[PDB]
Amino acid sequence: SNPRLTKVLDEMSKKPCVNINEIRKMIRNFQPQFIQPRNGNRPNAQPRTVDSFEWVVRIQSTVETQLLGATNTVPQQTLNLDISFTDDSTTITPASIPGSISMLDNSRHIPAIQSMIQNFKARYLGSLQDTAQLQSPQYPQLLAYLFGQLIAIKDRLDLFRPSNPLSLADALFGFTLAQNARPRYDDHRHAKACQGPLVIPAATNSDCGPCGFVQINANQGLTLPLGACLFVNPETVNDQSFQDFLWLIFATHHRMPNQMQNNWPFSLNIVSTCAAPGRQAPHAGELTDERVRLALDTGHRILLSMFNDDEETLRYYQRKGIETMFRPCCFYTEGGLLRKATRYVSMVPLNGLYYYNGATSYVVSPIHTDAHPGITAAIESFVDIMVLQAVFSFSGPKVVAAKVNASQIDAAMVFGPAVAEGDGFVYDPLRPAPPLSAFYTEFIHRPAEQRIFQMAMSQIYGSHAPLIIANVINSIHNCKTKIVNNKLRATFVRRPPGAPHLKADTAIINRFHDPELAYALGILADGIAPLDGSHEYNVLDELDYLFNGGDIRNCFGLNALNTRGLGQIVHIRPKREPGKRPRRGFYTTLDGQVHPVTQDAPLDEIYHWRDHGNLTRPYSCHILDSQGLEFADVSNGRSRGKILVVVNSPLKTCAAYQGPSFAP
Amino acid sequence: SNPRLTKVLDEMSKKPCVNINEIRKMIRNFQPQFIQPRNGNRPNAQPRTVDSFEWVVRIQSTVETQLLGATNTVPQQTLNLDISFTDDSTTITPASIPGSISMLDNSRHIPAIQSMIQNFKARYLGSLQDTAQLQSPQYPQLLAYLFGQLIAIKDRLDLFRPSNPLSLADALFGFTLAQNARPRYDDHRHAKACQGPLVIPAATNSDCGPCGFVQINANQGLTLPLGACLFVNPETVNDQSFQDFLWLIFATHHRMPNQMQNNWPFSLNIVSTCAAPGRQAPHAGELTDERVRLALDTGHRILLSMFNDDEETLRYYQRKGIETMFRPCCFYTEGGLLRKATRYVSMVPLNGLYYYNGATSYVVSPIHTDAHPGITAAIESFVDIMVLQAVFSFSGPKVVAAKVNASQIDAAMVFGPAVAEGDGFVYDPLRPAPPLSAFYTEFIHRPAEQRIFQMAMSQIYGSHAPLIIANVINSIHNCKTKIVNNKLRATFVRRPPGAPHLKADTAIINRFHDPELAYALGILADGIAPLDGSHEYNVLDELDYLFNGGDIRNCFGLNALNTRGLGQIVHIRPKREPGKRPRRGFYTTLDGQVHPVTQDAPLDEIYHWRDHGNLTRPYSCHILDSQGLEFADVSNGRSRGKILVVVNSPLKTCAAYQGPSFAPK
Amino acid sequence: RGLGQIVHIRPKREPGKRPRRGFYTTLDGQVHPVTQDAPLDEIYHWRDHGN
Repeated sequence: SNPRLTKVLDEMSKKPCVNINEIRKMIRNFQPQFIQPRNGNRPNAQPRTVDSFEWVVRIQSTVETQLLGATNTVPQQTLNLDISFTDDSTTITPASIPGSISMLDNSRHIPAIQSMIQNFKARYLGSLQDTAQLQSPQYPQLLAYLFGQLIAIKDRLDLFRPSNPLSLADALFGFTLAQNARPRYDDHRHAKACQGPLVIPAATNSDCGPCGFVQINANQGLTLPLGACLFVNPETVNDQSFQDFLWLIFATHHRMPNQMQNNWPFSLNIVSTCAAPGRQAPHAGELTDERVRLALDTGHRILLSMFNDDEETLRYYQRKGIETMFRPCCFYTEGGLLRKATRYVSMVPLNGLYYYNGATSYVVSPIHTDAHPGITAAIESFVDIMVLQAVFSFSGPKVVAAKVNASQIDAAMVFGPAVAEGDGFVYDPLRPAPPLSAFYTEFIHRPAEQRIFQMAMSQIYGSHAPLIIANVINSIHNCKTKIVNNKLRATFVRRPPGAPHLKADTAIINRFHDPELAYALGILADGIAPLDGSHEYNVLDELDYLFNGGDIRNCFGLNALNTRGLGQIVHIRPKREPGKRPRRGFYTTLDGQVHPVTQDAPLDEIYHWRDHGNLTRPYSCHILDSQGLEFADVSNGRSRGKILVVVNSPLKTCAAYQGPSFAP
Repeated sequence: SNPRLTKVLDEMSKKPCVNINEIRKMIRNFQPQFIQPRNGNRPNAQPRTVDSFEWVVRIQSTVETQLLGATNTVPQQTLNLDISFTDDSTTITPASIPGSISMLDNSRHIPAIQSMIQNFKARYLGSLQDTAQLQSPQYPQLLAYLFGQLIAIKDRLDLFRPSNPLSLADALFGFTLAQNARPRYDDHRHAKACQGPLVIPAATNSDCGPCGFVQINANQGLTLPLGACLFVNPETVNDQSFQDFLWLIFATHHRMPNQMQNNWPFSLNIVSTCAAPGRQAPHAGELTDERVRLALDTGHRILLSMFNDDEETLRYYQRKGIETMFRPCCFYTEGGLLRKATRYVSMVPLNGLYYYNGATSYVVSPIHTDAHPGITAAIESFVDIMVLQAVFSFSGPKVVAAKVNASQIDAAMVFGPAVAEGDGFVYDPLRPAPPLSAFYTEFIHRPAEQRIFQMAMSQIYGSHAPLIIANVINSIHNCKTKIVNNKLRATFVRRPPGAPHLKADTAIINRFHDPELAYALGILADGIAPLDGSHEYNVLDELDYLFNGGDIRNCFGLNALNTRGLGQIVHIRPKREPGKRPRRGFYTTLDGQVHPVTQDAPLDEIYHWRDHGNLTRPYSCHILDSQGLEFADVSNGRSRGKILVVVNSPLKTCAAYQGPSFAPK
Repeated sequence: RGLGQIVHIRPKREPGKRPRRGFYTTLDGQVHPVTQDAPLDEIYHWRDHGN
């Protein structure tokens, strides 16, 4: 029955959204150019240890406009797309909704191991089907997350050359570290890595490395352990690469903080027909780069085999393991609201039965072979948040304010027609800041946003979308972040103490980054026009639409002339239309400051705003409402000019501007 | 087939009653102007411990009448409301009726709990996958009641600022106490609170603050304990404020009377997936004001999540809990009993399965942060007691009198006009007094004082009406309070156990406080008409309306001149029947005497009633019967003038004089 | 003399389109607004010369 939603769904159906594969393909070979700290500049020589948690790899992107039929030269602006580079956070949470985490079927694994046991004349108890079903289900999720974390550590330590590196393994096993010193790759305030050299478990009778080992003997009882069992052919257990991979995972799991080493035990047990090779813990430098590369390759082979040869869920989990190191930064004052609310992945302890006799599918382009896995992982997350922003900002800007007299009056007290009546919330500042979860949970579950978010995600991903939708719904439904009134200043990574209060104390909780990036990527874009090419503005009507609550970002003429004209091109005067009592026209800004307009004056003397060229804050919600105003031009018919805009971003993809929208 | 009933229903439809949000909006945010003991004056400095159970914040409000034609000016009266603010009382009873208490639905606590118990649970107890055995009763009531009691403690300490203060936590726990001495607060004759310093329970293996703890891990076992289980993520259990909130709730639960403590055990116990954080047992000065406030906030969030995010019943139980220590104080010498029979909330021992992960909602102004919640709870109660008053009085005063050698079979004698046949009972005095539940129940079941109650409460509260209604009815059914021959003297909290005696040995059992407040607040009011503006009065007819079974309060034409010179205005003569027979006339007062009138004489020495000003007892039944009177006038005019009454009260609500009523036009 | 407890001012009770708030402008420029029901004595509070 809703017309607007039907129109949007029809348009989305007619113009399909860009498949994820293009976005993956267009980043596999991207060479970063800037590794400066977010705030300052790179010092002469790199430090010896990753300490300043402010570094960022900057994907520069430039936009400059021109006023056709004029001699004005607007300075070029800069779409600063920042990727956090040294900062640790957690993306694991044991809390799932029904579709959040699935159970990979053990259809092709049980028969093979059954036949193996029968062939080697091992006396087992009970048909393996029911014992598999009840004793040990099949959740290999964890072992991919650790792999992603390892790749992320490698990438981080690679980009930031710490002036005398050792190796992937020498900075990971903590050789020559004081009992209180932190690992080289992660040494700064509020890190998330256990400190000191990691300690190998004691050498027991039978060991295939850092995990237990059980061999199957002809005419001999066989009993499985309690964790996960990975049957392998004897040709592999004696391989160097396999054991090196196993050791690397073990090391990565004993470095994550102490308290998650007792909730997600890294339990595994290799089973085969060899003689227990025993653990051979590498001690001195003996894991050269080529050996580590082989280890990673064999490891990915085993992982892909465990996932029923899916390579899509595996890629998703491997990525979700990486954001723990690489995150996409915000581009607004009150940021860290969307990313902080969509990061968690529901998980279950690792257990079940596996079988690997030989690889079957040859993944051409795995994650770990990309030019820089961190960037590739971060960009996919950026896409997720972009779509989420698109769905959220479907019916307004969703403001939240801190008015002291909050109880005395209800909502819609201050926000005029601009903020859709129903999306403005307030809270008195006497109490602590509310929980963002409260607002977002109510936002997501409305039918209008649900029925569109589902379609968008399905178009982007496909058969594998439902996992992502369920997981994001869970995460947003489970977030502890508060809407703190402070500001971020957009020149840091973590909120600095003593920062000033927000603008008008009104946080806006849709924005995460400019929609021009979404347009370029070819993904769903919110109701903002794409500043792409030639435009034909008309300052009068354009300006009039602004004072009805519209976003200034949709007004090209004003932004172009913000300080080069508009003091000699347009005037503002009260409306004298009827014969009734004359009234002083007034307009209300965001903070409820009713502004009167008595004597007609040049526009620049009535309203002001900073000139960011043509990249202004999209949803700034400048003018809530205005009544009784007229706009007359005082230039001899040169207020309807044309402008040109060029956006040569380096992350443009095939579907340049073919993505859907709301206001084409 | 009841003209009065249909007329009143139509009227109430015409002018809807003000829903409670206006009352909350008005009262939420004013501080009391002055707090003093009910009888006397406050001392120079407050003592160490609240020990006199009379301190009461009061709310002045006056009436001034003004008119020309009288001899001298009329002195003003002081209609002030009081709040008990110190004395304790029980409010929790085990009885029940259909709607008295309801069980919430665990339709959004079972999915998550099952999905979190299926995975992290040793793979040798079998797969559960049934989602049908997790069906324990959901009764998360008592938690809110304890929360309310805690808020009440905080407020009572704040209002009556004692000389040497202590941290709310320190006062509540009471580390530096004596062997069996009372807590720093609530130390007086009527105080009922477990004395002595509070004792932390034990040093067991699995501790998580005051309550039990069970974990679900592979190398463990799982067995849900019997009480309530609050399944939370490992993130919050290791938090700080949450632990403090648990300690606070436990602390307030062990100060209830020992017997009531045994009845309703504190059976909460938490289950999670991480190592048990040992009990902290704060002492000396660990908890402080801001930390306590943070704990309160998180506790409120927890409780809201437990209530299926209802927040209207949550506020109800929280109010009812805070009502054990604040409550309106009656205003009539009768003894202030109408409240005592409406104060009970049914309850059952807490139980169920609860999961808590986030917020799911944000309430702009919860009760616990509104500048002295005690006052707002007390007034939220008063705004219901007044409605009950209005409904009972819908028929008549409903007196109960005492006569010697009354028939111990039936106690229903007709008293005359102004008292309908149903009401107006009688009882022998020398035997124990009646139970006062043998009248109210009979009152609120008739289909005239029922539908009115239904619609009025519906308009006041809306959807969450039934619960209140049902509950109050239950309170009436089992109330042990009894009628007594004594007075409150208007400067007491409880009857002084001496020998106060009734003026007429009778008791009017349907008046609690002056209806003027009811009119001002916009709630329903009956009978008595409002007095705020100019009025046309006809003594020659108003007085006639009086002697045929009225009450003076409606007759504001008389009180103005009661002793300002009504004497030489009107005469009463027996009767001037020009025919059958010249008989003489008489009137009967509330007592038995029937002193008669024979000749013309000034009115001032035939009735001669006490003059309060323009605020007389509304249901006093000054005259019951009178036959054969004329009320001649003795001055041309001078009995058809005007009068102006101004009443200004600080609690004027938003819609003050736009509420329903059915007082004579 | 007591106009306070005689009349209240409230923003508006429009039963339909939108609950917006109201304000008044004095001879100076300031446009201080009114949001809730409140006594008149503290919203305007003009100097009293008599009649």
